Order: sequence, then C-alpha cells, then structure tokens
Amino acid sequence: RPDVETQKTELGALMGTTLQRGAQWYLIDSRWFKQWKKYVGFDSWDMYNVGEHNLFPGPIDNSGLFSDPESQTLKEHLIDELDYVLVPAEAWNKLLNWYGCVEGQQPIVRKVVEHGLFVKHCKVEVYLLELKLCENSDPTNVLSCHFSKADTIATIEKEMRKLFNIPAERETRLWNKYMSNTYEQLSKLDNTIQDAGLYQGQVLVIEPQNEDGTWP
Amino acid sequence: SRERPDVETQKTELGALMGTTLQRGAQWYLIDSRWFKQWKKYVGFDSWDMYNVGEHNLFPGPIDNSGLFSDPESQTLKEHLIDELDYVLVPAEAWNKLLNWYGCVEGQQPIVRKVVEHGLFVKHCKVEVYLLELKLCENSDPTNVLSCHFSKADTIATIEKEMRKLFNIPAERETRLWNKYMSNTYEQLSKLDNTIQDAGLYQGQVLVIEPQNEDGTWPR
Repeated sequence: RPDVETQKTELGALMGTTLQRGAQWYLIDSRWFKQWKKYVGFDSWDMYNVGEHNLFPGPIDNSGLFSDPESQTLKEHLIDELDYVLVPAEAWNKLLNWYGCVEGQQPIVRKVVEHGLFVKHCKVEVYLLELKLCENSDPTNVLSCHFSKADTIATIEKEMRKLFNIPAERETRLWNKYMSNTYEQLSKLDNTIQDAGLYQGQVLVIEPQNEDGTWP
Repeated sequence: SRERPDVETQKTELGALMGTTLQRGAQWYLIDSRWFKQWKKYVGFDSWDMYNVGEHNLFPGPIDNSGLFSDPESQTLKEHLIDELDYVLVPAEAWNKLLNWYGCVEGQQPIVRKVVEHGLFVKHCKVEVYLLELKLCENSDPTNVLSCHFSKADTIATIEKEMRKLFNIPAERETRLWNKYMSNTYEQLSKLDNTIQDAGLYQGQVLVIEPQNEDGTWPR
C-alpha cells in the first residue's frame, strides 16, 4: 500500500470513469469510503497533504450493507451515494490490494445495464429479480434464480431448459402462477422482465409438450 | 382551447426529445410512471399495437401526479420514490408538450427539479429529486431555528452566506460554523470549500452559526 498522496493520485485518475453497458462496478459502504477519503485527504489538493492519520480505515468493511453477517444478503432499500458508493473495477482492485477486506466478505459486484421509461441511461443494477423456477411434472423441485430487469422472458425459458433438462427441440409453455391456483401464460418471449411485471419470489412453471403431442 | 395532435405525431415529437442529456442547471419534470406508461401504450411509443394504439379506451387523460405526494394539500413529494419505478423524469420541452396536450388534474403544480453534479467518488449529473433539509440557528437564539433546503452540491460557504442573510450578520464580521450530530461535542465546519455531500451532513441535522462579538471576544 503506497502512501496517501499516491493513493489519492491513483484513484483520482479514475474519477472520470463512465458507465458502460456490461461493465462491472463494486459497492463499498460509504462509512468505510468516507473514512478513507478523510484519511488520504482526498477532497483537498493543497501543497501539503491533509489526510488524518488516525482515520486509517483498515480492511474494506461492507458489513453495514448486509442484512445478515452469515449470508451477506444485501439490505433492501439502499440508496446510492448515501449508503454506498460505486467504484469501477480498477479502483476496487487498488483499494482491495491496499487494504484487504474483512474475512468472509465477498466482493459486491454488479453490472451496468441500460434502462429507462423515456430517455435511456445506464445504471448499475444493484437489485436483481429473484424468481422461483420449477417444472410442471415435479412442482416440488423449486429452484431460486436471479435475473436482470433487462433480461427477456426468453432468457428465463432458456435457463429453465438448462436446469430441468428440457430438450431444446421440445415445445414449452411458460406459466406465471400469480395466485393459489390461478395462472397466466407468458407468451411474449420478446420483452423484458419488467415489461412482464414479475414480482420478487414469483413462481414460474415451465410445461413441456408431452412426447406424444398432447399437453399436460 | 386544447391542442392535441394525433398519436403518431405525439410519438414522434416526444421521440425527437429522447436524445436529451443531463446538463448542470437544466430543469426536469417528474411524471407518475403509471400515467406515462399509459401514454406510451396509447401512442404506441415502444411498439405498434393494431388493436389498442390510438383507441379511446387507452386515452390516459390529464396528467395526474397525486400518487407521488405524501400530502395532498401541500403537494410534498413522498420520500423514497425510485426513479424509473415510481416516476419518470422528462426534459422541459417534453413536459411542455404533454401538459399542453393533456392538461393536468386541477390544482396540481409541476414537479420540477434541477440537474446537479454530485457523487462520493465519480461525479455524475443527476436530477436532484430530494434537497437536503437543514435546521439553522444563531448562537444567541438556539430557540429560533429556521429550516432551509440545500442542494447536495451546495458548499458549506453557501450555507454560511445564507445564515448570514437570515440572521443579519455584517460581511466584515467573522463567524464560526458549528456541527453537532450524534457527537458529544461540537465540530467546527472549517472547510467552506467542500460540498454538503463531502462534509457528510445529514437530513434535518442542526447547525449553528456563532458571530464574533464586536469587541473581539467569542460568545462560546
């Protein structure tokens, strides 16, 4: 880990990284990151470095972002710039090389996706859609799976063929079980998961065409 | 009194505004996404629909933002609204067209916000939907606290400029600005240079300005 002046410079060179679709960004609790800035005097370019030595932040600690310490599920309702900051891969690597991280904490990496109801703009997708997937012929075998809001219904079917070994030449119908025994067919495989209005923990069942031609 | 062109023209005029970038100082408007997604379906903005586009039963009616207020009367914006989920932001030209075309529910004012540069690391232009509220007070009258709203991009110096105004403090009079938030002790806000976001001030936080006495002593 080089001295604070050098850490300010190397990370300052990354100040202007733009969001590009598909790029990976990392979350850092802003408690840790704000302390780091005070330590290196990041928000101040004077002849003499202004960092505060006793604010040495130690290992990167994201435990504040976690609902559970064991599982490191992200808390819900975190606000960018308030609860955490987003750093490009290059900056994350520098900070991690320099400080290490709290034992057990996996890096919080997320991808840039393009979205918008009107104007399109990029953002880092911090919360993915969690779905429960199962196969018509064995409704008890249920798998949790996470999808991007920008992924399509096609993405989902494809994933389900993979998880349940449904031949790609076979015919399928995808059903949203949105109530006890009430189902809607997902047939517009072209559109995004948002366009479909699926909720977190939503149950989807895929139904393969029987080998004879019939339909369960 | 109402000019509204056909849906294809509506689609094209708004489509032409989609290349608008966020620029510091620009004014953008919030529209409840429920209204806006219905307008998109009505005009076939995303895809053509042979059975629904232009049809009267898709007409979205007057722009209605009431689902965005926490207070009907005062039209205060709910907190924790999510961009692209609860509302969409549109450029001023687009807002003008939509309001002209459709009007709005009687009594509703436009929800207008400005683009600022901010960020804890990378600085981004973003529409600032929530200003930061701050309680301000003189050292000599801690019972008199005014509430003010500041941009996250505003500087400590901007707050001092404003506190001097409110409490009538002469330019040549020196001041100290004090910040005590969950602390046990007053910290002095000394770097007038940095932004409210840099300084990490919190919503509804109190801060106090202490003017130097004329004789040179300090009140604390």
